[PDB]
Amino acid sequence: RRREENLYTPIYDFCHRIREATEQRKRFVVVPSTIETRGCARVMHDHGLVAGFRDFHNDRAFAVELKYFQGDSTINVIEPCSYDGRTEFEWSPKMMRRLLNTHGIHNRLVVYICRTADNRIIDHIHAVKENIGGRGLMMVH
Amino acid sequence: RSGKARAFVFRDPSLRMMRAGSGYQQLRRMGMPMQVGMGWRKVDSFHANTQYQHAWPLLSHDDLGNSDQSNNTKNIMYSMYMPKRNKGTAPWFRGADTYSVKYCEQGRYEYQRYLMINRFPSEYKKHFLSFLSNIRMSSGSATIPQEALHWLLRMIVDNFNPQHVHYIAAMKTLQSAGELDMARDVWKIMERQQTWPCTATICAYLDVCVEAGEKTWAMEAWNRYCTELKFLEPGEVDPKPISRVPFSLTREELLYLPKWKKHFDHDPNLDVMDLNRFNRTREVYLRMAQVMLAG
Amino acid sequence: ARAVIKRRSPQLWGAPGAPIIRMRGHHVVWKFQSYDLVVEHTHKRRNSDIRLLHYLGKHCPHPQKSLWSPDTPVAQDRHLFMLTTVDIDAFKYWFGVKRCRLSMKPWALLAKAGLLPPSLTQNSKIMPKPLFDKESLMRYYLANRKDEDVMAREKYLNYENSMVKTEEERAAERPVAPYL
Amino acid sequence: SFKYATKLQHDEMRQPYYIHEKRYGIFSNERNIAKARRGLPFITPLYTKHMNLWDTDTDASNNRFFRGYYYGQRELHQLLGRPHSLEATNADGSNDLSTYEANTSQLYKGIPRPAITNLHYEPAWRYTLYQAGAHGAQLSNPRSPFTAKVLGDEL
Amino acid sequence: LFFLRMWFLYGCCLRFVLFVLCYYMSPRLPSSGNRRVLYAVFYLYNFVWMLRCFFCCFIGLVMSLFIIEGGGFVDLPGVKYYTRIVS
Amino acid sequence: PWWNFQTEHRQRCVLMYGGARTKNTHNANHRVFIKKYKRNAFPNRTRHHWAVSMTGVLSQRPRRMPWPYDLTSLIFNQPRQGSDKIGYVVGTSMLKTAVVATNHMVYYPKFNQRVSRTKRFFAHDEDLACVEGDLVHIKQCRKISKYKHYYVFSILEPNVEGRERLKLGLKAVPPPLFGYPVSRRIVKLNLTSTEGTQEKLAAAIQEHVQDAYRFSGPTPDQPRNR
Amino acid sequence: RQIRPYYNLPSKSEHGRKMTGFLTPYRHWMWKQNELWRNVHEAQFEHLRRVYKRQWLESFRVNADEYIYKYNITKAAQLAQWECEMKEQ
Amino acid sequence: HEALKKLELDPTNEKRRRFVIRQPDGTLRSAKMSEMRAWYWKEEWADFRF
Amino acid sequence: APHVLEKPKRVDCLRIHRNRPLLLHPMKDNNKLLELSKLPARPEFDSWT
Amino acid sequence: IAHWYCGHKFRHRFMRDKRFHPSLQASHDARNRF
Amino acid sequence: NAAMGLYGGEPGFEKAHRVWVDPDRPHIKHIYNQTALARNLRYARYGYFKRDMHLLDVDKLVRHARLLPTPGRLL
Amino acid sequence: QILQKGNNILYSFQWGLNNGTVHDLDADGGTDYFMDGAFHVRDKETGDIDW
Amino acid sequence: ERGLYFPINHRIVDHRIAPGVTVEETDVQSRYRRELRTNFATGETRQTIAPPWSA
Amino acid sequence: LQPPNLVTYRQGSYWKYDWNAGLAISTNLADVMDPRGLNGCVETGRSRSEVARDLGLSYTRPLHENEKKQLSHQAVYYERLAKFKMEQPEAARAMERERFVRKFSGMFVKMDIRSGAPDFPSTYRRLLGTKVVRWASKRHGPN
Amino acid sequence: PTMVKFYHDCLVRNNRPREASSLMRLAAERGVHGYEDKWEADVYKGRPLDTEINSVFRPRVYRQLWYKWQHIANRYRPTAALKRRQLAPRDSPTGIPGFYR
RNA sequence: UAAAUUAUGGUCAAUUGUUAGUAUUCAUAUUAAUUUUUUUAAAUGUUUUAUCAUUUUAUAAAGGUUUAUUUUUGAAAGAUUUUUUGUAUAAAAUUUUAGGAAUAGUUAAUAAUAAUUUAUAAUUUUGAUUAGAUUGUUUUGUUAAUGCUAUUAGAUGGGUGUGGAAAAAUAAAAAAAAUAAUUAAUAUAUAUCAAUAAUAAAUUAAAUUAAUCUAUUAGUCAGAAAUGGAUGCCAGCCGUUGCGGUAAUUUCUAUGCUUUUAAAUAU
Ligand SMILES: [Mg+2]
Ligand SMILES: [Mg+2]
Ligand SMILES: [Mg+2]
Repeated sequence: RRREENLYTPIYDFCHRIREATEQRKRFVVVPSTIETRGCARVMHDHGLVAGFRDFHNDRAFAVELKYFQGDSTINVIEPCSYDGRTEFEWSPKMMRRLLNTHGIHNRLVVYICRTADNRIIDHIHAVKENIGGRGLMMVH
Repeated sequence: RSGKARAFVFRDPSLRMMRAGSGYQQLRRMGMPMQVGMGWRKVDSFHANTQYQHAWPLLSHDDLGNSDQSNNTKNIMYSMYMPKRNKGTAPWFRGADTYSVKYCEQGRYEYQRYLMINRFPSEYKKHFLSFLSNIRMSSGSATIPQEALHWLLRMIVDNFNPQHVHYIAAMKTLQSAGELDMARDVWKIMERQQTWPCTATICAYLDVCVEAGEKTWAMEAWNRYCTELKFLEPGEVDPKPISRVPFSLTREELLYLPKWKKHFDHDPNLDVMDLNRFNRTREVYLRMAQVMLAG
Repeated sequence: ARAVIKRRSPQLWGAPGAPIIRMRGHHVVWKFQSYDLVVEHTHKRRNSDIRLLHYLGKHCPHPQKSLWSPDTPVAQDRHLFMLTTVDIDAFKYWFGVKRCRLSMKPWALLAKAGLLPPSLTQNSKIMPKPLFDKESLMRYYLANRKDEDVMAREKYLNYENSMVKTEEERAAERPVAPYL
Repeated sequence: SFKYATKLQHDEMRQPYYIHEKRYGIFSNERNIAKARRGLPFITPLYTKHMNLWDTDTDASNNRFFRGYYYGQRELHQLLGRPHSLEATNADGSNDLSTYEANTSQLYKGIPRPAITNLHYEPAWRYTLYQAGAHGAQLSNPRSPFTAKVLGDEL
Repeated sequence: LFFLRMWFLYGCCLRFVLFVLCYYMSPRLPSSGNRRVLYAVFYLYNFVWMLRCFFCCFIGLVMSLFIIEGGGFVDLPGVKYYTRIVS
Repeated sequence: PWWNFQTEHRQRCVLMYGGARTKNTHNANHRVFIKKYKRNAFPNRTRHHWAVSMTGVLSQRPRRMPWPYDLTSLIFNQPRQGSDKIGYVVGTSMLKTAVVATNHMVYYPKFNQRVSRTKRFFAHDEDLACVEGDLVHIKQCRKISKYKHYYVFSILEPNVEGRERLKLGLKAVPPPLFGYPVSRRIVKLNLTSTEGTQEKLAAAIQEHVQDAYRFSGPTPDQPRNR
Repeated sequence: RQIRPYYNLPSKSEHGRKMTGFLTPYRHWMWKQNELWRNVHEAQFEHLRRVYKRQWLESFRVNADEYIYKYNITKAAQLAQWECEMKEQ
Repeated sequence: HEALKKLELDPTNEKRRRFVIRQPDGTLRSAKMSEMRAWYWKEEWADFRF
Repeated sequence: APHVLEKPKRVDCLRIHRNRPLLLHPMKDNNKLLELSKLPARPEFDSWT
Repeated sequence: IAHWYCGHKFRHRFMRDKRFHPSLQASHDARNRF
Repeated sequence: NAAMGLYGGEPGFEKAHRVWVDPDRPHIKHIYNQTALARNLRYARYGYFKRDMHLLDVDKLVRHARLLPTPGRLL
Repeated sequence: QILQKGNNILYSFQWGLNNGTVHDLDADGGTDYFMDGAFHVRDKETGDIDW
Repeated sequence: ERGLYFPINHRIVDHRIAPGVTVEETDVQSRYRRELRTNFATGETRQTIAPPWSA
Repeated sequence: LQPPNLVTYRQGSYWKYDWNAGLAISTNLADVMDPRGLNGCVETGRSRSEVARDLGLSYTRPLHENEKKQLSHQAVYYERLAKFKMEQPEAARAMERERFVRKFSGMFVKMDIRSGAPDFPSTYRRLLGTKVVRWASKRHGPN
Repeated sequence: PTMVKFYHDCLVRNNRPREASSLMRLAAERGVHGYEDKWEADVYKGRPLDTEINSVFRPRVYRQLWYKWQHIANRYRPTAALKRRQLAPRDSPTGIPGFYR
């Protein structure tokens, strides 16, 4: 609404809606439908953090079914990489490998989403595997 | 209200480190800030940090503060002399074992990509004239004939196109100097870079073949290029007009077309047709005939 | 070419010209002294980095034992080492192509390294400077004189192109039958 | 990253000097050194930047800095008429091609294909006119059969 | 931290001052008593400045020059400078 | 040895093994600002310098750097930095010239974002083709005048409306109704008649002399009594 | 500098330098003998200068030929990739 | 370049790093392998495998 | 010719911010500052001789 | 934040920095900020 | 600012004194302006002229004014 | 540039009985002291230095 | 004194003369602006060039 | 559609609305005018005006009275001078003498870098206050 | 002395060495500070009566502040060229706006 | 809108200050630096020649610049020789101040024009012009880190304009037209830089050449360690909360104790 206010992004609002639904213990979440958001949902479903997702071919939004375990939620925290669309962050392969290297122990617990130059939304594990660096989207674990 | 804002919880250290992908230090390491000052002192100064940029053994001529002349300095090297990541951190091992083994598997000059370096037309003309003059002669009386080919190769590696005038000058200079192998090498460079020779360049190469006595070179040249050569018919136009329109880009071809397509360096293959405009094929026929006689 | 000449550090033929190889080193305690062979113009400003064509390399004028090498019984190999790091390609390019000049200390260092003959400065006081006589020089010239053709060939090999192509290479390079 | 990485004096974390030579021609600083008013306080600028980041050659296809949306690409999309969005399908930031791009071809418009592309399709043009060590390095290897034959057992 | 307290130091921790006056001041209550305050004068960049400081130095002789240091916080309401210890 | 501690420094003459020998310039110097003017009497009339002002062209904080990755460089393969520029021609009042407003880009690493800064240039054109509103492309060339070193290379967009208005004889673009303020104080419209012109002048001069009296300073609480 | 012998011609002039630039015929003869030694070293120095220039030129020729070959291969590959991408576009 | 140590020390390369040891007697010879490796930043080799 | 006097050291170094010695170079003769300084401050009351 | 820069309080330095903020930079939408 | 005062600082001599412009014969270009501290557009409408209605040109006020009321209520 | 050890050096040039020593040595209830630059003896009726 | 010491309009160098004769041997003196007057100003329009036989 | 204010209009933001609205370049240029002479040759570097003069075209906008008067006055210069020098050589020779001696009696007769500086006050600012007095402002133009 | 110098310069510029000599004699006799020593003999003993200058002159008030601060700082070395950092530290105003105009 | 593996690969990201209802990064820690115990000059005759001359010898601090500092191969390197080939003065971007308004021998066209041509000129609220501050875009310090905090020496107008180039009026770590010197790195007076100086802070000795050399460790309420006397909100102490009202674990002092150690104190 004003210049001082942060420029919100579909990734940011998708992350915050998912987090709020998780905190309120919901089953289905209606989230905006973009290529990056759908890729992020697919990666989360692959990693099991989300029970499932479905892209109903509606131009605005699609559905995500969440998952819970032991009363709590299987998703601990979700944070978008950039609050503003004006600022864009690039992730180097060394900065990605530093995530895997946890004081000398390999670690694939926390999940990071990156979009590469080939319009392929992947995770930092595959980005490190193929030695490519894309722009970051969110951190979820 | 007068107090500032405070976060509910900490910011994730991984995210904080990840957001620093374009910091000023990273920009300096990538080399984006162009240098215009002197920077640090290089040579002949107290803090002249240039001789420390190439590997050297430890100095133990006398007491350097730890009696290095008679002290086993393994611990001293590990704790003081070897550079660290910071004050108190573990020693920074710069050894070859730290570098990847894949550094040794690459072929020569495969690391360098293709560059598209374009200049003003005036700068192109100036550079072409300077290179032509250097090929013709590089010094008063010390001009070795090899220097012509050296300057041709320098022009090549400087991402220039050695136009037919440059090729003619180089081949004529080497032929007059009597080193015909160098002229053959110039022709082979032309073949490798796919510069389609004009009729004058064909004549010069045929003169080189004549003086060398090798007819197989002229056989190859005639098969490659001289096949299409035709004499002047009485009904044809003898002084053919200029046909190649000068390069230009419209609005759409400037806005939508990619940079590599829009890029234009002077390519001799474009004006080979305009250089073959005077139909001098009789000279080529004569040179081929005398090549055959010599063979 | 100045109204008041800097009498302390004069030079010849003005600035900037005649690149010359020198050995720059800050005047420190002798035990921490190390010079730098480097090619620069005849005239240098307050900071040496202004006129620096190329950097040849460090030289440590301190004889040091070969600790890197294993303790060997070889007497010559157990003498003190004076390490010097030098560049060959840039030195040859500046010496030959650009015809630079050299000072006595770099000349002596390169003579030790084998790149140059011994400098004029280093001489043995035992052997005096000899003299010459035209008649004896002519007598020696007549006693032994090389052939003009072979002297021209060796001069050509030394100065002009030396990597020549022989008939075997020419036959290999000549085009194959299908395009004849 | 760490503190030691910020010390640009090291030759390991600094861009190499030959980049400027590759950009402005081989042996170009020899002319610059001879300038009379050099280093007081400025010298000739040095274009020491990684070859993969040059703005002259690279584009949005293989450069991260050219894929900036709101200023690098949004203005271009507005100028060219491409429908643009923040979370666009294409990497640059355009949802779809513009009307002119869709209607008109661009393969043969702008420049004829360079004749040097034939090097990638014809092995006949791959030439090394001189030997690997034809400049006097033939004796660099001490155990090579060539060196052994040219020297002899006594040597 | 307070950075406006050391206004008259002007960066340097030690200020070379002269001696003109010495009186007594009552510190802020409930800390009752009398504390010796030194009214001193110095010149800096051809400009004379006078300041009141704490006379922490014990008298063993007659002194016309003094060294002003920042010190800590004192209960005296207004003075912010201490005299150098006697050596 | 920068990485060594203060007490670990046995000597400072050379780097024993390797690394970076850097001068330890003292950043913590406690620079002091000396107030040499009255609070309301700083010699400058617009900007007041009341503290240590940071000095630098590129070393200032927050960091600001040129950004060669913009629309102009994305479109053109510039032989030299800033050789070619695309912009709209604004202002055609000097013969054989065309003033073009082209915007470059500056990047802030600290915030990790870029902004566009607009700069005006004088582009030379023959035959007077550049009319107000044209989207033109200009390139650097030889110096032509004191402030002319750009020339138009192609008119990407012709201003058909401006050309038609010129053909009809009207200006290519109506002049704007708002301009730069001549003075900080508001400009009041004068509507007095001929008889009241002298009275209005007297009122204005009284206001001016009151503003001059304001130079004296605060009025004393006690009126001057002798 | 230039050595000026004590036994040279004394310039009988108070308005200038006290010694002339001329020399004894013996000094001229002995200077020639010393200058002969200067030519012995410099001729080898000049010959070594020329052969070093020749070696550098030959090495530049060979290395530049190899670099040109590799660079042409690389740029041909790049152009082929570009035309394939253009067809896909 | 230390990253190319294997290629520089490999005798099968015409552009290998060159060394000269001038002995006190006046003759020069090729440096030993230890002397050649002495001109590179030291590295520690260790393998805890066995 | 009384040229035996040694080079004067009348210029005196004063310490500045980073202990860089500032030297007071004497003014050149070709300026109006010394001409104005040598005149009396108050012509009406100060003696002109 | 150096104490000598801008005013004594830190909010002076922060207000001085806010005039260089990229999001608030002078333009058609935000003009005559000062 | 060169005509009045040398550099400034002296109160009352920083800003130029009040400037009066005749709209029929303007002595400035673009009389109206937009600035954070120089908004003069609002000071050129009806309501500010009631103070000097005893000596003014009603014809000029009619010719150039803003939110001018109906002629009956003006009379 | 600031001189600070000057007081320490000057301490050696104060030969005699210093004000502190005399003030401590005096043990008379009728003689009161004050200090402005040094310990002085105050006269009751004058209210000033006992000359 | 009216403007720049060396106006841009007067920094004309002629390449039709020999390189080393303008500095010392002689000084060429002419008004070079007339031949560089543009076709737009002088009214010249480039007509199609006729061959010698048809001319 | 009058421009809002001169301050914004000078920076070329009034026409920036067409750029921002997606209608930046859409006019069908070929129909309104010949597009052959509205571009420039990249190979030679000659401008659009040079291309137009080579092709015989003239893209000249309609002109007001003042620019036409300027063009006529500048065109008449050579014709006036040629007859004036012949008819009245006295005043012309006097002016030539004055200019000849003025070139000697001036500032920086040598064409060094200082005199060649196109914008002398902007290039040399540090001496604009105490050394020179001729200029009062360090810059006079957009650069 | 100021008017004496101006009149002498005007005379030598108008080429009246006789009047210049008369002025020099008058000044030498009076004892003006500038022309106390300058006295010359009379060479016109047998005959009866009948951009150029590059200097800047401004009133005292223009540089009175400079004069005052110069004499306050260095009244013992008049030829000292009072400059920056002699009366104000770094990053601090020097007090006088418009040093050397 | 699929999972992976022919398995850790492409080489280390890691945060330590005993507080004091709560709100808000603000007293006391660590590192870096300044500060006490006396570390720490910028040299005086440049040289040759055809003799009252000529030839060689080109950026040190002085002047306060934020839309700003940019140029040559004509000397030299330089070569059988003659001869020849080319340039170059221009740009673009980053530009400080708590309370912010006008600036000017001025813009463009023309030309080897115009103190007196022609024109609806140019700069600026997208922050100009004067003024203040500061020698501009490879230098540090701190941190795990997008930050914050530093850096240097030198281009300050012309006016017979020499020279290739003004940088041209004391200031070397520059051998300068004959090999002066190579056993050389050692360097005795007047203003300054880091050669300035960091040296097993107390028990088995210096593979030597024996050459230079002293300073109180600070405390003892909270919190390592305090008892007696005197003072009694007085004198004083104090990083901090505070202490001193007649038993003071906080002052002074005797004695005794404490210390992870080489000070103390301040900015
Ligand atoms: Mg302060
Ligand atoms: Mg200023
Ligand atoms: Mg009590």
